[PDB]
Amino acid sequence: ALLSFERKYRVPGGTLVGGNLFDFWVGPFYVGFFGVATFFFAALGIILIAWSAVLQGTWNPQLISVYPPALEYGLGGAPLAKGGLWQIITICATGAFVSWALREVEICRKLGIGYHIPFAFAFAILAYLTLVLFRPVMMGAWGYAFPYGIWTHLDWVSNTGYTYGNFHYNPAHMIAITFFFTNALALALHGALVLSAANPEKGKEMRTPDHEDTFFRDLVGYSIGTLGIHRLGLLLSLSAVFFSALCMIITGTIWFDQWVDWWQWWVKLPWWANIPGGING
Amino acid sequence: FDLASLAIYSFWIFLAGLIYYLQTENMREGYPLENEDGTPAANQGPFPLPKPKTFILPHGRGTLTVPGPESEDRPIALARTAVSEGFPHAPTGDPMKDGVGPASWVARRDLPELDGHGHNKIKPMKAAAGFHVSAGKNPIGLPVRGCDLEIAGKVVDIWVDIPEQMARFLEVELKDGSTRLLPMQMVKVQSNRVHVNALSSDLFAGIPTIKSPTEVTLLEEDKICGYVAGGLMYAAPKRK
Amino acid sequence: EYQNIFTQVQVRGPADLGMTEDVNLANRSGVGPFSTLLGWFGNAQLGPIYLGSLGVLSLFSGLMWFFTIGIWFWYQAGWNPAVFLRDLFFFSLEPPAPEYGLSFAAPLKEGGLWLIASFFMFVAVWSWWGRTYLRAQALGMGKHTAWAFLSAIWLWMVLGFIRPILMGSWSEAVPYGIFSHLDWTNNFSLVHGNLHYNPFHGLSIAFLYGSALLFAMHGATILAVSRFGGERELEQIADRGTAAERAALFWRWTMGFNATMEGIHRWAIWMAVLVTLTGGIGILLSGTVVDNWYVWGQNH
Ligand code: BCL
Ligand code: BCL
Ligand code: BCL
Ligand SMILES: CC[C@H]1c2cc3[nH]c4c(c3C)C(=O)[C@H](C(=O)OC)c4c3nc(cc4[nH]c(cc(n2)[C@@H]1C)c(C(C)=O)c4C)[C@@H](C)[C@@H]3CCC(=O)OC/C=C(\C)CCC[C@H](C)CCC[C@H](C)CCCC(C)C
Ligand SMILES: COC1=C(OC)C(=O)C(C/C=C(\C)CC/C=C(\C)CC/C=C(\C)CC/C=C(\C)CC/C=C(\C)CC/C=C(\C)CCC=C(C)C)=C(C)C1=O
Ligand SMILES: COC(C)(C)C(=O)C/C=C(\C)CC/C=C(\C)CC/C=C(\C)CCCC/C(C)=C/CC[C@H](C)CC/C=C(\C)CCC=C(C)C
Ligand SMILES: CCCCCCCC/C=C\CCCCCCCC(=O)OC[C@H](O)CO
Ligand SMILES: CCCCCCCCCCCC[N+](C)(C)[O-]
Ligand SMILES: CCCCCCCCCCCC[N+](C)(C)[O-]
Ligand SMILES: CCCCCCCCCCCC[N+](C)(C)[O-]
Ligand SMILES: CCCCCCCCCCCC[N+](C)(C)[O-]
Ligand SMILES: CCCCCCCCCCCC[N+](C)(C)[O-]
Ligand SMILES: CCCCCCCCCCCC[N+](C)(C)[O-]
Ligand SMILES: CCCCCCCCCCCC[N+](C)(C)[O-]
Ligand SMILES: CCCCCCCCCCCC[N+](C)(C)[O-]
Ligand SMILES: [Cl-]
Ligand SMILES: [Fe+3]
Repeated sequence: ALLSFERKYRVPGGTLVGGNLFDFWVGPFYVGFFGVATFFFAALGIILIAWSAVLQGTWNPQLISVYPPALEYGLGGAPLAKGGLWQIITICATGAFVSWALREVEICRKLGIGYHIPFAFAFAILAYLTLVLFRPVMMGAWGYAFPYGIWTHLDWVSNTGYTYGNFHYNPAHMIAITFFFTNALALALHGALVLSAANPEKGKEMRTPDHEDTFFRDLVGYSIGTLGIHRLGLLLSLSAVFFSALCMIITGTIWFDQWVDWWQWWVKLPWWANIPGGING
Repeated sequence: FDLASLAIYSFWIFLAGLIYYLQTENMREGYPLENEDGTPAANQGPFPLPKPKTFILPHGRGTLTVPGPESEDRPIALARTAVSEGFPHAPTGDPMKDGVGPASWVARRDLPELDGHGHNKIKPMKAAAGFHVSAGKNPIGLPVRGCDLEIAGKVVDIWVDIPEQMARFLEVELKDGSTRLLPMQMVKVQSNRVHVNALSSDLFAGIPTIKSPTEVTLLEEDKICGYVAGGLMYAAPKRK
Repeated sequence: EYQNIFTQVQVRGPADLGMTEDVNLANRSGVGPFSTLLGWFGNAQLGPIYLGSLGVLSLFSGLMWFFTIGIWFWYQAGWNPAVFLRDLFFFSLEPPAPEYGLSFAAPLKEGGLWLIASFFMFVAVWSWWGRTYLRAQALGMGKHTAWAFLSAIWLWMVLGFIRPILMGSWSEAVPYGIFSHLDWTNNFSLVHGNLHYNPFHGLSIAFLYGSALLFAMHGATILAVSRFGGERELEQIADRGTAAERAALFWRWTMGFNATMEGIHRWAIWMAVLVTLTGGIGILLSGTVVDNWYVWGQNH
């Protein structure tokens, strides 16, 4: 079925591969070549997940956990039950994530719109590969990657973090957090501002974008604009993820001690390093 | 059975209702779903259509009630390519001229968008007292080059979003003396020229024209922007 | 092609003094300078700003809070400017010890000052909330901003006021310090048996991640249809254009459903406010009802 306004947009063309072989829809979903690829990768990764659950001995989704190979395996292949499945599932996940992005690109072309959405999605993929590929490789073992389990992969975060004391002190970790908080702050303000203008007080006409500007100038003396806030929201969310991949690719690769020790270059500058008093004196 | 268990259970119930509510709110446009022949589709999903809400538009422009009887209010020059559903509908003539596909436009009101005071939101800079180029390259006077590396005209003015102090269109003078509007987001201002990758030089004349030299309506904006974006797909044969 | 991340050509005109409606124009400042810098990314105009009694009370009360923490840091630094800059992030204004309970009778150097600063912060935040309400009211707008702000205030009220009271000790509040308040966060989790296994904490994370997800989707979507004037979202609500249609159809073809130009902003506001809404609940239940979340988690 279609939206009342959808038909005039369902024209042929825009594909990158296969011409018109896969240029069709299944219900609302556009297929395309990479839609078929996505389905094939996804269907495989899911089967291997079910196969790992059989080897594990449980069909409870809260207990299923596919672990990577043991550190002793280095960066080599492992048997299916001893990390191999994690390795193949990681390949399928990557295939599905990348196929998903290229499918979005085919949809951008058929609709004559920009490629911002798949470009932003690639940052999320970058973060995933930072944890399962880039960092493990640089450290020299797949085992450093995280396990595919609902709760076991929270344990990995905890174990990895506390290996370096309090991960809070990772300076790149602070920056990424600041963007995450600021992003949610900006998202709440933006959604609230549009709704407040489209849904004003009772007995009032719809407000205008000028009211939005005026509200924020009255509140904090500056309005970024209707275009600027969407540029900002895109930037805040991508930077957050960017510094997240950054704060991990340096952990265990170029930094090995507790992150609180990184802040001593400031404390122990030879001039004020000895002045008695204070916290460090 | 402790207070924590009841809190997390109560929340999941609250969240289910919230999602239900959010989905129906996002069904005020484009529903009910239609078959590819325009008739109502049998399966409309589990979520019902929301109850109408009314916006009172400012400046006496009436009221909008959504959801309401939908209408394209324009001909669609497409045709089925398959008995079964889910296949492309092919243009029957010139898609850029017929405004289909990436060249589509919507039948918005043939009126200009207004600012908070009731004045035209967008205006040519020659009619905007006090506005000027404050940073970057001033495109006025520069030649406009199409994807065929030929010159279609020269920039003669900039249409400015006054409340937001933003350039939205370039007014380009064609070889024949007339002008067209080019979306600011589809041009590249360079040192010596303005490059438009979306259109070839001989497709600028095909851009829809406006009725008034000092205002542009919402309908004309959709027609102009649709045409230019449609060039990416339909002007590609002569893109060097 | 052109991506519309930074403005290509800035234009500037007579400053916008804004809508009047029922705003008391006596309390609006003059217009500030234009910033060509900010113009590359958004609007270049600075000001005017509204300065009423609440704003003055908030700004003043907020500067007292800032100055109170300040003089304490200078006192910990022994009044030495060098030691001040060296240990700036290590200084901390701690709440009263557990022995004082909920008494305001703690001497200044043992949590009395933390209570004074907390009073100023309390006045500054709540007077600023009233500010966000009246500014919307003066313009005839909805109060979505004030209600969304309440969600953040809720977590802030739980951390430093509501929960300490239910626990019966100001010592359960957070300290004022850059590093010290990070350490408080770390200990809070260890003491309560790992917050990873607090379901409201996991929910809070889902909405924090989901807010970065949703804003990257929405921001990328509006820029991708800005070639059709998609950022002018209010008029797209009153009069759907091809921008709103292409935006919806991209996502419908991608994942099977879509939003409207208005509906996407209800997704956005709820995604964000649920972060601090669920979080304030998780923190409130920690130590009051549940002592160990990992253990609690294994029984359910
Ligand atoms: C005890 C634990 C440690 C700690 C240790 C770590 C470690 C270790 C790491 C982090 C990381 C992060 N931490 Mg920390 N951290 C702690 C305390 C905090 C606090 C806090 C208030 O205390 C905060 C706010 C944060 C914040 C954060 C973020 C900056 C970051 C996670 C986001 C991210 O990168 O996403 C990135 C996004 C993704 C990976 C998503 C990718 C999605 C892919 C592309 C698509 C999936 C599709 C899906 C399967 C399909 C399903 C389809 C169905 C239809 C549904 N940490 C404490 C001190 N933290 C992580 C990080 O930076 O990672 C790079 C990380 O590894
Ligand atoms: C980002 C840094 C850390 C990390 C740290 C944390 C922490 C800390 C927490 C989570 C939480 C979650 N994480 Mg994790 N997580 C990481 C990597 C991942 C990846 C991945 C492919 O890289 C995925 C798919 C997940 C998935 C999930 C969900 C089970 C859950 C809620 C996320 C959410 O709503 O996000 C925002 C996204 C949306 C709102 C959109 C919808 C996404 C849905 C929910 C995805 C479901 C995926 C499904 C369960 C798994 C695949 C199914 C396949 C069919 C096999 N994590 C890395 C290693 N994650 C929380 C939780 O409750 O865990 C139990 C939690 O507390
Ligand atoms: C060792 C650390 C612990 C842990 C301990 C905690 C604790 C403790 C808390 C969190 C909380 C949070 N944690 Mg945790 N957290 C851990 C691991 C993680 C991981 C991870 C990858 O492992 C992630 C992604 C997170 C993520 C998060 C967020 C979902 C959540 C914060 C919500 C928020 O926006 O607060 C930021 C927003 C606020 C603090 C609101 C403040 C609003 C006030 C009104 C602002 C006033 C500012 C002032 C007046 C003005 C300043 C000057 C200005 C310029 C004007 N945590 C581990 C397990 N986490 C919080 C929560 O809710 O938990 C349920 C919390 O309290
Ligand atoms: C980059 C900024 C943020 C962001 C942005 C973002 N995400 C995006 C996009 C964008 C712009 C899309 O366009 C795209 C989309 O279509 O969203 C609806 C997407 C997307 N982001 C998603 C999820 C997601 N994003 C996240 C984060 C973020 N996304 C960032 C914070 C997170 C988390 C945890 O924070 C998650 C879980 C999806 C909903 C969607 C992409 C879906 C996709 O690629 O589908 C094809 C794949 C399948 C259908 C199935 C693949 C399954 C595998 C083969 C097997 C499973 C293996 C897996 C590793 C198991 C691990 C599970 C455990 C860890 C629990
Ligand atoms: C301004 O304009 C905007 C809109 O319109 C006007 C919007 O509509 C949206 C979209 C946003 C929403 C609808 C809000 C809700 C989304 C959320 C909470 C994100 C989280 C989303 C989800 C959890 C859903 C995830 C679902 C999927 C990934 C789909 C599952 C995948 C399947 C079934 C497979 C895909 C199909 C194929 C590969 C093709 C089939 C293959 C064959 C071989 C047959 C945005 C951003 C916007 O700015
Ligand atoms: C030259 O330098 C001078 C001295 C001038 C300075 O100004 C330097 C000053 C600074 C650099 C200040 C730096 C500031 C900080 C380090 C502050 C850091 C703050 C945080 C990390 C966040 C902590 C906030 C969390 C808490 C603990 C909030 C408590 C709020 C409560 C809800 C208030 C509760 C109220 C109470 C108990 C009583 C008051 C009255 C009531 C009616 C309740
Ligand atoms: C130069 C003066 C700077 C003073 C700044 C005070 C503190 C603000 C800080 C962070 C919040 C982020 C603000 C962005 C929120 C904008 C919400 C929104 O939707 O704005 C769009 C537009 O303004 C409607 O027309
Ligand atoms: C589809 C191309 C994506 C390639 C990246 C996938 C990363 C998988 C890492 C595991 C490699 C396992 N192997 C082959 C060494 O046995
Ligand atoms: C580091 C992540 C690598 C995966 C990227 C592949 C998916 C396609 C994303 C890019 C498409 C967008 N763009 C602008 C390049 O056309
Ligand atoms: C025993 C009940 C425990 C509380 C359950 C919490 C679920 C309801 C609260 C959701 C938030 C509601 N509100 C008013 C903020 O929109
Ligand atoms: C299936 C039970 C549903 C009841 C739980 C709460 C659902 C209502 C969701 C909030 C409504 C949003 N609103 C109207 C306040 O903006
Ligand atoms: C992260 C939670 C997201 C919940 C999404 C559930 C709502 C999808 C509704 C699909 C129905 C739309 N349809 C096909 C009838 O047009
Ligand atoms: C604490 C969570 C608050 C809910 C956030 C969403 C606000 C919806 C309520 C709209 C307000 C209506 N009104 C008439 C006051 O403008
Ligand atoms: C408004 C959007 C709704 C998004 C809902 C996302 C649900 C994520 C589930 C996280 C799992 C939480 N829990 C309780 C198992 O810890
Ligand atoms: C985690 C909740 C489930 C995520 C997927 C929800 C969206 C499913 C696809 C949209 C509905 C498709 N259909 C065929 C009913 O139109
Ligand atoms: Cl005020
Ligand atoms: Fe928006």
